[PDB]
Amino acid sequence: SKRTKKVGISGKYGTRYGASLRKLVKKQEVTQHARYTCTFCGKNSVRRTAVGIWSCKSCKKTMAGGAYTVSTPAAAAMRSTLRRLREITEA
Amino acid sequence: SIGAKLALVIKSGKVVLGYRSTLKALRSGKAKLILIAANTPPLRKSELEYYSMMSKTPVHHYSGTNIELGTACGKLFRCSTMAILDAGDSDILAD
Amino acid sequence: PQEVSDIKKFIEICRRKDASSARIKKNPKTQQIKFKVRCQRFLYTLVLKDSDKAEKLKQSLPPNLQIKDVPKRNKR
Amino acid sequence: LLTGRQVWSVKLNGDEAVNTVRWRPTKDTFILAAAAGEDIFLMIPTHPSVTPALDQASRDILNAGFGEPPGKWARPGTRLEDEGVLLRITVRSTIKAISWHRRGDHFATVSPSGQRSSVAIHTLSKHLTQIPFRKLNGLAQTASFHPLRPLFFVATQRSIRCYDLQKLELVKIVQPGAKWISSFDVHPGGDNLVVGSYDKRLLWHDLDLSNRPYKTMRFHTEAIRAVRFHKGGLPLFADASDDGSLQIFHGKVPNDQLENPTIVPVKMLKGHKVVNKLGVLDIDWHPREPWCVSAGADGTARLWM
Amino acid sequence: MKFLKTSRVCLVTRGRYAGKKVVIIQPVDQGTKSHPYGHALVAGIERYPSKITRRMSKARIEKRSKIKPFIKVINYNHLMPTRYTLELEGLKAVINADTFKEPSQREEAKKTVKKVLEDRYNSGKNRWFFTPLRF
Amino acid sequence: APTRVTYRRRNPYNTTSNRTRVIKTPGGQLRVLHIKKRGTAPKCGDCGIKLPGIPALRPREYATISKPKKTVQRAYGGSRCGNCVRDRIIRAFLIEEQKIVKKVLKEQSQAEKKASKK
RNA sequence: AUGCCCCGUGUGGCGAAAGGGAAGCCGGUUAAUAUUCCGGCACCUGGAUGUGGGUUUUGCGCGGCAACGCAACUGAACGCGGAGACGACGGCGGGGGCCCCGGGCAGAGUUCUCUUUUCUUCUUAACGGUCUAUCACCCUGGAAACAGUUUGUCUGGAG
Ligand SMILES: [Zn+2]
Ligand SMILES: [Zn+2]
Repeated sequence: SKRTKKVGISGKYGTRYGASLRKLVKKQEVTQHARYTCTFCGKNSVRRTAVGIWSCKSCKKTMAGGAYTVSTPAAAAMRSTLRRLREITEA
Repeated sequence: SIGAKLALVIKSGKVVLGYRSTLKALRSGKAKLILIAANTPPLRKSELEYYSMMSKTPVHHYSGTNIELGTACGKLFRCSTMAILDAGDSDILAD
Repeated sequence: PQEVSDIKKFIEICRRKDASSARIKKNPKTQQIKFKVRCQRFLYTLVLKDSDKAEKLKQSLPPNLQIKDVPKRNKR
Repeated sequence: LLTGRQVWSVKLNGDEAVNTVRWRPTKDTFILAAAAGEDIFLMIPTHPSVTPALDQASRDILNAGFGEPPGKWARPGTRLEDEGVLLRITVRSTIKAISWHRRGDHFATVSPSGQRSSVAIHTLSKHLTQIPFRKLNGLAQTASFHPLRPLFFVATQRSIRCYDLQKLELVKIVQPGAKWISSFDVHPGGDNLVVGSYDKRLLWHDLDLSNRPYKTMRFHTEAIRAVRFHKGGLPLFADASDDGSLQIFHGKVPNDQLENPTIVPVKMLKGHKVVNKLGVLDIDWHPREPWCVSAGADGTARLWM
Repeated sequence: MKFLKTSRVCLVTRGRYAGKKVVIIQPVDQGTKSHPYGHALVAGIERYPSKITRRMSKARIEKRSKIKPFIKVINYNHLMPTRYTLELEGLKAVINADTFKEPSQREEAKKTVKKVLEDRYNSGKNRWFFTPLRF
Repeated sequence: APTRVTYRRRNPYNTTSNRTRVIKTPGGQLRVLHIKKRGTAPKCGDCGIKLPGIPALRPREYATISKPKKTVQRAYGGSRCGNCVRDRIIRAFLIEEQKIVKKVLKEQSQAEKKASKK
């Protein structure tokens, strides 16, 4: 039973702040309130503690991540690039 | 290849899934192969490698996580490590 | 306040030099007798049923220690 | 007793050892209780004292109540029924101690490592086994009934807990100084205890006096295994240790029970052989005579007179 | 193969003797009615000998050389087996289940364990066994 | 009957040190009774779990009770829990064993290098 | 032990009768004070020094697989940790007190008529002993025909 056609989590803001700003805050709010799978224990229990901080309730590990997502695409691209320059430097 | 070997092992041979049953198999000495997932905690990984060195059983380091190891075993739950006690029709030991 | 369950330990408590006072309280509705001894730190209460043991304990107590019966009204 | 003739024998549970044997205190039954492993065997031995009337009375008292739960009362195997064993009671763990009530309607069993079910009370007429006290502080070693009042003593390694059975309550805690209480026995008057320990210390407790031992004594080099009072008016009690020797004690309790009891060592009984660091394991007294029978780790029982 | 055999050295990870080094006197893989799991009967060092120095006097040397032993029935799950092995001929069958039942027998066994371990230590082998684990 | 009560100390504010509970006296009156704060259990120094076996008291009340009431008979007892002590023991053993193995392999490589140089 | 050695971390004070904080309750008493006086019954902190216990003739206690238990349980420098010590809001559960209903004893009021009636007292402190109290943790065991389970969907081969 879908209760709102389009606003979703932004329905708490009512008719205020403008449609575009409610739609803009909706993306970050969904991705910051979602649960993630831990890369250390494999359970779906990683949630945000503060801005940039992501903690797992099962294995008690705390990670430094993005503001509203657990990881940033720029950081993932850096991880790949850093690996490739690591084999370039070592070899 | 390793996934097909595990599928044949589940179909024909005998396994135990999990850390405590794997430890009991290593203590009994009837373990033929020990599979350890990539994201297993390093302390548990070092302990299982030490146990396998004492019992002279081979260790395969599965590149996937515990979710992917459970999916490879055909289970709907996670599995960090497992012990194959009987190969059945598969050739997973001959490697 | 501490409870003593047994008459002999009550007797050496009364024999101790710390034993300041001693009194006998009779509860007829409950059919029991309490022997109380006040010492330096604690008041010790021994609860006995209606028997010859209470009256026999009364002479079995030390005679230097004053033993008093509790009246019906505690007057100030 | 006097001849040493073996008039009866039966192998109860095969490999399982028989930890405890106790006669029923009533003269009118001639019923023997034995503990082998986790099982209680109630039996009527084939003895010259047994008449057909006595055997019939014993049989109907044993099986009157016929006409996982704690305790499983059942008939034994056919060979055991032919030998004379008529009841088997199964409990959770291995039984070490049996105690009989003086009326003969109840017997208690102590089974260490039975956890909450360590001490069990069995009512023979009701065929009913119950656990009255679930949590006892520590691992239970021995149990006994008070000779004159509805009280129950449970000996743990450290303490002896005295319980009132009617209210099912804890009325007293007795504190011997022992690390490990080996055994204990209660005077027929009911106000005194002897506690023997693996710490080679024998302890006389006067229940009216204190929760700590009135007398502390050490007459053996090795650990004390059994202590036993004489029943029937003789002021004697015996102590059995792992050095293979008995110590006989004169212990007199005054009747006015406000004068302290008198304990004097009277005899050392020797000649029993020690094998594998174990000596005398159990001791019993004659009902009316100053005679004692001691059990042995060497495989012989000895009667001293 | 089986590594939890007699003379295998293990580390206790649970209980009062957690962190102590023990040697397996008897492995019971199938279990017992009292202990229905794979367990072992071990003898270990509760108090290790103190470190001694070339400058120490002889009397101080035997003073700081005593070993306090213990004997235990221990679950396999509470043991950490080691690649080390302790071949002692004086430790053969010094304990069993009846020994752990009988309190005089266990204190008699501890004297034998103390004497044999102190003799081996003074002989000078198995320094890993006679040193404590730092954790 | 009078069911309303007053404070018994001169602090009139509902602060965290002004906690009370209601009693009824043998004189039949309802009264307040000023109570202290609830003590809390000691926590493990590694995982932060509550340590079993130790009372939850205010900090100065631990000076009045005896030592076996404040400890567990184990290494790190009263500071670390059994699981954390077990992980400490296993990790210590495994890491020193791997140090021995790496030292042996380094000696083998050094011997091979010396043989190649000579 | 006519000197030598060790260590680094700095720098003192004031600043809250609502923050942090060692420990007291009941009854009575005055014209007027009372957790302060009286009576009874307790507690905390600091100090000195005995007795009884514990340990020890092989110096530094024993038990339980374990979680841990036991009246004690050698412990200097140097280190590690815990408590003090922590937001707001929402529903759920446990406890105390208050409110409510019934019976009984005693007393009071109503009573032309009715009303086995309406109302009042029926209480139990600090401090101790003992038995209990959700989470959490330990042992066995190995779960798909997935299960357990909350008002609220979390937990489980990392058991
Ligand atoms: Zn995680
Ligand atoms: Zn921890």
